[PDB]
Amino acid sequence: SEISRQEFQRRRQALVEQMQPGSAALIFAAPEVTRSADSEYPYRQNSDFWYFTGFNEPEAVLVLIKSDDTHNHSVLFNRVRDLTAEIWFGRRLGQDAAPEKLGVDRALAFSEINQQLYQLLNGLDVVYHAQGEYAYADVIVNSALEKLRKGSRQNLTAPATMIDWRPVVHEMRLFKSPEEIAVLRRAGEITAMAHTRAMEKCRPGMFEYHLEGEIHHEFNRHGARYPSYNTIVGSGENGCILAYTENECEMRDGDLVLIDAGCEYKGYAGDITRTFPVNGKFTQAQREIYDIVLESLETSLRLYRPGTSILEVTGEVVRIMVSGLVKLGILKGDVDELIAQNAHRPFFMHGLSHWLGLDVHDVGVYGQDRSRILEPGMVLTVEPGLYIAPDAEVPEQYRGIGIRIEDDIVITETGNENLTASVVKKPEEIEALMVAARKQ
Amino acid sequence: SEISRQEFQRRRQALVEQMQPGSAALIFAAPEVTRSADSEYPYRQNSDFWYFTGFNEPEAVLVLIKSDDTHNHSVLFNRVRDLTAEIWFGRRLGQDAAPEKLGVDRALAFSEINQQLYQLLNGLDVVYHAQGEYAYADVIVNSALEKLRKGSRQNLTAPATMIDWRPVVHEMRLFKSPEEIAVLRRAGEITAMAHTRAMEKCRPGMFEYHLEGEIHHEFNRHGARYPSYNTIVGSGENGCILAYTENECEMRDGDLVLIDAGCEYKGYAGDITRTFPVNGKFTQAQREIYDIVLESLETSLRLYRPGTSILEVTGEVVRIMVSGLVKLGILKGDVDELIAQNAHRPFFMHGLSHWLGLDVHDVGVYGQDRSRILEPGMVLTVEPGLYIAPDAEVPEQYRGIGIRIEDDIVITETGNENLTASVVKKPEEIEALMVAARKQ
Amino acid sequence: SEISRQEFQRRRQALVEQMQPGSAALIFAAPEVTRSADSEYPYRQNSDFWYFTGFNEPEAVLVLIKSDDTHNHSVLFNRVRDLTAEIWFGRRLGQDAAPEKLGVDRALAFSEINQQLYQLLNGLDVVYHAQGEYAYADVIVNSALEKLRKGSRQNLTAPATMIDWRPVVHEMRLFKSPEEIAVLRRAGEITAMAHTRAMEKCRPGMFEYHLEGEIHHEFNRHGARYPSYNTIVGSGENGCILAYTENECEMRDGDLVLIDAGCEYKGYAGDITRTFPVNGKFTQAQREIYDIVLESLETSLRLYRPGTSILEVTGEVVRIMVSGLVKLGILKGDVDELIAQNAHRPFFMHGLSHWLGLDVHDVGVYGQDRSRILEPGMVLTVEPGLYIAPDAEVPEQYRGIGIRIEDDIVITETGNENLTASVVKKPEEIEALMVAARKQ
Amino acid sequence: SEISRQEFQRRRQALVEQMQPGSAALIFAAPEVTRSADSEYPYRQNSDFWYFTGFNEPEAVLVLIKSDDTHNHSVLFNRVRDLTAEIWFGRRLGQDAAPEKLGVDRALAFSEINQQLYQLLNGLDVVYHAQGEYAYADVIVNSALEKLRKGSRQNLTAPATMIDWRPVVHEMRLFKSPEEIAVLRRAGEITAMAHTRAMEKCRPGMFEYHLEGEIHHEFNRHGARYPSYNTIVGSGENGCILAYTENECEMRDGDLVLIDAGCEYKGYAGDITRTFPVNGKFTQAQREIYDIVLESLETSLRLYRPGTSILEVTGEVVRIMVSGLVKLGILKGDVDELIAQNAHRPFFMHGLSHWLGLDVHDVGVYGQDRSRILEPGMVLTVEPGLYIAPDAEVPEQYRGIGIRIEDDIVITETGNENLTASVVKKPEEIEALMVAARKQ
Ligand SMILES: [Cl-]
Ligand SMILES: [Cl-]
Ligand SMILES: [Cl-]
Ligand SMILES: [Cl-]
Ligand SMILES: [Mn+2]
Ligand SMILES: [Mn+2]
Ligand SMILES: [Mn+2]
Ligand SMILES: [Mn+2]
Ligand SMILES: [Mn+2]
Ligand SMILES: [Mn+2]
Ligand SMILES: [Mn+2]
Ligand SMILES: [Mn+2]
Repeated sequence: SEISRQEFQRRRQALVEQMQPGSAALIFAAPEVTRSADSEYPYRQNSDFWYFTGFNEPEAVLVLIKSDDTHNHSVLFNRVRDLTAEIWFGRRLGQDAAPEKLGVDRALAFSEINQQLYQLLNGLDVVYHAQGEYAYADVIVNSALEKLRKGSRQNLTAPATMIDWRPVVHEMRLFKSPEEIAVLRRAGEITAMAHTRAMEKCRPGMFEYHLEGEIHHEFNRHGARYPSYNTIVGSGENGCILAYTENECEMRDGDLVLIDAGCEYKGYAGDITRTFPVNGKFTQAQREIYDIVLESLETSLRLYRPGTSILEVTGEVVRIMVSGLVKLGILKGDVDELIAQNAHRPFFMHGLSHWLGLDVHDVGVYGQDRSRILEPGMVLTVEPGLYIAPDAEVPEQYRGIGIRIEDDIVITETGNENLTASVVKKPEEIEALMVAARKQ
Repeated sequence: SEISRQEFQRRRQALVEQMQPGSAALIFAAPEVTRSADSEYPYRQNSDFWYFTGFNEPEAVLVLIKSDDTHNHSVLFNRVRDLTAEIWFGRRLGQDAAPEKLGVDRALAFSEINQQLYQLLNGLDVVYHAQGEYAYADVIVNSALEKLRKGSRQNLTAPATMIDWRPVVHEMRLFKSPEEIAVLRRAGEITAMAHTRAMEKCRPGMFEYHLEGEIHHEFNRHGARYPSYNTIVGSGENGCILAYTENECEMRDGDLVLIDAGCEYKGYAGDITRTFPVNGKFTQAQREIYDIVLESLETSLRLYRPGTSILEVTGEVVRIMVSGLVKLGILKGDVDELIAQNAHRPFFMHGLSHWLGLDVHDVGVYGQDRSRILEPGMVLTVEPGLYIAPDAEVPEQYRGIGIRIEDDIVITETGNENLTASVVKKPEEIEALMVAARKQ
Repeated sequence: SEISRQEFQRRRQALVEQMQPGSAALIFAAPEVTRSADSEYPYRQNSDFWYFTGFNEPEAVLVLIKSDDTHNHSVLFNRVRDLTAEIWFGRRLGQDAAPEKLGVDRALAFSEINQQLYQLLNGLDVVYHAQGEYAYADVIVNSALEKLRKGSRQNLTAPATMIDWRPVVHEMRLFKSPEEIAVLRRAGEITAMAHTRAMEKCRPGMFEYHLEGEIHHEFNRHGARYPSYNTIVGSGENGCILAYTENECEMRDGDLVLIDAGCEYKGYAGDITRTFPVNGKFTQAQREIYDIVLESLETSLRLYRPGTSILEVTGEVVRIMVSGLVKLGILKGDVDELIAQNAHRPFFMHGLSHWLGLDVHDVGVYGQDRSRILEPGMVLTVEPGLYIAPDAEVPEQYRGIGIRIEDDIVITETGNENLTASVVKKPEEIEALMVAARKQ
Repeated sequence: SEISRQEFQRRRQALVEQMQPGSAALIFAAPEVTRSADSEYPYRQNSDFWYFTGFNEPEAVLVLIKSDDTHNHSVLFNRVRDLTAEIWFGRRLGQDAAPEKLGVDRALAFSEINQQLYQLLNGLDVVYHAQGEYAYADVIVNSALEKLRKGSRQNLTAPATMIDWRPVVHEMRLFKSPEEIAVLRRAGEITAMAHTRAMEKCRPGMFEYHLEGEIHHEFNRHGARYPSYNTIVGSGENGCILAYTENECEMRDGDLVLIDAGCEYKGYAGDITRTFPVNGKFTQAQREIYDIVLESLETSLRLYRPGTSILEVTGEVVRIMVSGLVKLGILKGDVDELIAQNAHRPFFMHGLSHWLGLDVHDVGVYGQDRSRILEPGMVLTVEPGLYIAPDAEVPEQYRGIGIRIEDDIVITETGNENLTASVVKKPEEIEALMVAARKQ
């Protein structure tokens, strides 16, 4: 499953439909990024630029011109063919092949952008530009507008109105096409296979980073070369650090390990968390905390549907958590009073759900306190957790336990589809999986 | 093998020894780097900052103060302990633990750098600063100097002399300690194991990125979490692109595959290239080109020693290459005349050797045309190659062949030590290795 | 004559009337400007900021908030009262007095602008900002918008639409109120008195800068402390340099002197040019060129009216010039063919007319080739000239003659009013004036 | 009196003498400065650039190259000859004429500075640059150094050492040549004539700005076109504001007026303050305060000599002031105790003396608390004052009196020479001068 040229074209047209007549939208590629000295990190295209192109080169700009209500066209600026640059650093699409390959009307050399961009903006009423997204982009746009403003003797005029297209584009990205959902489904499957593998490989004495290695290898074998975010492998007390990425410790017999990892497949993020015993068997204390987090997730998965909200479902989770923590003596008092005091917050301090897509923390308006009403096509995570610090004033057997369990779902007409349920999460199923692996 | 606190301290002292009395050296950490939106790439410390600290956090500055010829001390600015920031994003060293952990005299919060740095520079004659290394660093230094310049009514004075410490520090980095050589030896071993694995795993129909996956997994299992540069897996015509990193193609029965990959182990780079038949058997044409590249490497390995130079050894390689290409009918004419015309350059267009260390293309002065006389402690690669383009005007059977073979060496009193000879390169040994793997 | 608080308020309201509901307009003061080291040039307020405030301090920002179609209000950010700063550098209006003094609703300290501006923009749809006008202003606005964009967890939202208010404001400035015309009339009178004085004071052997001194003293005595642009006193060959401001030469018996000077009175520019003989008597050659320039001006003054254009009147001037130059043998050929070839351009190389107001080259759209149809309330200059270079291929007696004659006019319902006719320009009147002065 | 080409050359050579062998010094011209929209303030050259060139154009850079201890040469970058630019905006020196005119070895177009500067710095050990002086200059220098740093393959090397030449150059400027003293003497005379004129012209009912007009006209007639700083005309309570420049009030019968004004003559500043009765007669209260300030000045003029300091002489002034204020009942208590409490500070809140030269507040190190020992060739002001605020808790008759009296002196072998004593300051002489003028 992938996103095709025709879908990128549909997206461009959908943006154009929303634009004022006599306008242009400017969408800039990500800059290359230094890792150390003359070496660069592996290139990651800007998500919005990718969304409209599927084009994985830097020094590229998509220009959508809406001349009036019926006439519109697209111009791509991108790197020229250059034999020497290509022998050294890789092939470039160039100008000749770009119109057919990407489905744009015209392509020009990026080297000519300052000589050409102002000519494309001349006489328009509106420019759509994500001001502040990239310094190099702001420089180019500001220079073009200045040339126009100062060019009345050459009969040039600048568009007086600049509109940030990010809100419009992010609202588009918030609602996935069936093709996007298919890509995210595959990302979920790939990510789930990696998590199953980590559970089957984990043994006391392995380092946290060893499970990262297994996970990243599994991503790669299915064609997801890169993770969508830095892998978290937090064993023991490290599980109480939310985005622990050091992954530097030897995993101890008797500790839990929390793994938060996701692949990036055709630009889209998977995002799964599983927590499990390093030695394949939950202790009683570990199981007691685990059960509360799992009940929170299972209830959320029953509830998520069009017409509810992340806020509403969070309320149900908070009650489950406070109730369970009271039962274990971690919290003390009346459940309703404790809920009113947000007494869960020392142990569950983050959100239940974030949007998921071309970014792991995907774009799109949540509403105040994540109250926005859910509709079909939205994709989100469900990630309750409980984190009991090593020095927490709680019964001693719970100290240093960090548990999160996270699935990715899509809202459907009739509820939700769980994209990541192919990796187990019921404690008896986790134990059975690990027992079977440990016998090999 | 690693670099210890005491060695980082020795390095700091060695720099101080070279500094003028009444001076301070300022060494800044790398900024964190965005991958997409709110997600960051895995952190990579600045090599020079790492060299003097072994400290892997951003928002840190090492200040070495040489008050006079006997008195000197060190101050680290680094991120404060903060419970909330740490629960979310990871532990921080903080100020209390830094002096003992890192072996610095004093530690202050990075948040106080603008309030404190000018006080440390006040009245000094010289400041050592790598101007232009980082924008955020230049801002801090320039602000401090401005406060001093403009502060005569407060009895403040700025050092009038600013010296770039990069030349001094890079000359230090050019000559490895025995401990650094031990780390590089391990990096070589790890990298060699990964390359052997790639050869043993490679089959027709696998994707180029599959070998990347095997390699990166092997790095990880030995505790080298990250590669030192983006892995190159160039099969068939892709092998003729020097830093081909797309690694997106299905590897064909009958093609060669060129793999250039290296681990980063305790900050240090391995860097190996091996080229081999995807199907385990060189064709005659492939073997003919391979033999020339291998003879070039083997001769270079015999020759490299104190008192010669990369330029001198390159001359020997150029003769081997021109001679071999003439014999195959790829070049035509008198060998000496062809050498004088640099007739090899269409097929061997890069340098034979680069320095190796905390960066894969390591720091240090090469001399004009890489003529600097070699001395013990220098570490460098040896990477001859021949690249015959698909459209080259040569006998047809050689078109589309890209071959490079690369080892990492250290110059010793008596010649050189090859750090990467534990992965095979003789064609009969490559074939035997692959035959044995293909039978499993 | 001046502009009052109530008029500044009317202007603010007129802008608000043009703004979208749910918007704010941001108008920034000019920065102070270094002359040398710690000394500054005399402060000149930004013309647009002045237009809406009559407030002559730096570090001030006018914010007009249009909450909806009936509700709007104004906030001024300006420097706080500060005893010490004021003892040293002068009084400040401060926050307490500003609402009554300026007629704004609220005033806040400029020091609080970053803490307050984002709160004023929060939830609005549109921000009107002159992007690129001042770096310090862009920094403030961009920072506020960034806080809002990144503040969804604090329920903050940024206006997505940014509109340059310069086109709207400059169209306002293009049409003068009766009060503005009264101020410009006084500027014209003051400027004319200064030019009359220069003619009456000029003698051979005086330096060009001496006439500048007389002019600037005359401006000052009528309460126009500063010129509206750098005074030009170009005698002899210097008159052929359009904006010659060196004014460093001894004025020679037998040369003409061209004086282009104007006062700045209550923010508004006068702009007069007169050219006259240094010794009080035009030579025949000088008179021959002068007559052509004067006929050009006199004809233009008869013609300028609503319904014509600067382009149309320029056409008449070009014919007068080509005809006269042909008669003197400076141009050769058929007048109509010469006009078609723009053969006047070596001798008359600038525009006939520019808008006049708070800037000498005032704001406002001219139309292609200054073709915009004139309407009552527009104020413009009329400044034909002929400049015959020292090395021009023309009859020798004309070489080194530079003549311009310039008046300021306002377009009225019935034609135009000349604001600067109280300084003579007929050659016999110039001679009579100078003869009378030279007898004293 | 002026500074000649040969003196500018001597200065360049004196700097070169102080430079390390294998170095270059870069001295940049001031940028042009916007007044409003497309109009600029009258150009003021950077004082340090002027000091080494006497060249009054922007877009110019002086490069002094010290190849070794015997060989050195100079290169000027400056604007090219351009017929069109010159017809419009004025003549340019250009490259052909610059070597002879300025006495530099070579001249190149400013447009070529980025193509040429790095070539001049290549292989040098040291660059002298005033970092942070001008943004445009920093950009040029940083770009050149970057080209060199990154150009090892082209055999380029950057100087590692950057030295701020400002301390060396400012120490040069601190000690005036006899020719500089002659120029400053003329500036003093011109400034004194202007102050005498202001006293002779002043009448009740004139505006403060009228005296500014008289002063500026007097500067101009002697060939000092511009003031060295913004003229202060502070009548009545305005005299209690130190740098009151509004000069907007009608001068009242019975008030004092304080005038602080100085010309700029050949780059050098005059700086005189005189305070006098608007109506020509000091009141008793006014005279009582005046006498203390005058005694302070007269004593300082007797004392200033080589071997004392501004700090030492200030001590004498403070005693005079405290003693006088006690006698009038403005201060109460023991004089020595009051001195120890710095009880004068509410009434005399600024320094007695600043250096004077190419800047009114001239460059040069003062020492802690202006304790530097004075030597021949130093030029400084002497400017005691007393400022009794309108609301001061003092006998009512002294409220609202602001008095300063300021002369410019040069330290000589035998004491000092007063450059500004040709304008009167004894109260009886001021009265006599004004009485005589008021009778005309
Ligand atoms: Cl390009
Ligand atoms: Cl901090
Ligand atoms: Cl303020
Ligand atoms: Cl130029
Ligand atoms: Mn998540
Ligand atoms: Mn997650
Ligand atoms: Mn290499
Ligand atoms: Mn390599
Ligand atoms: Mn004009
Ligand atoms: Mn004019
Ligand atoms: Mn002074
Ligand atoms: Mn003064």
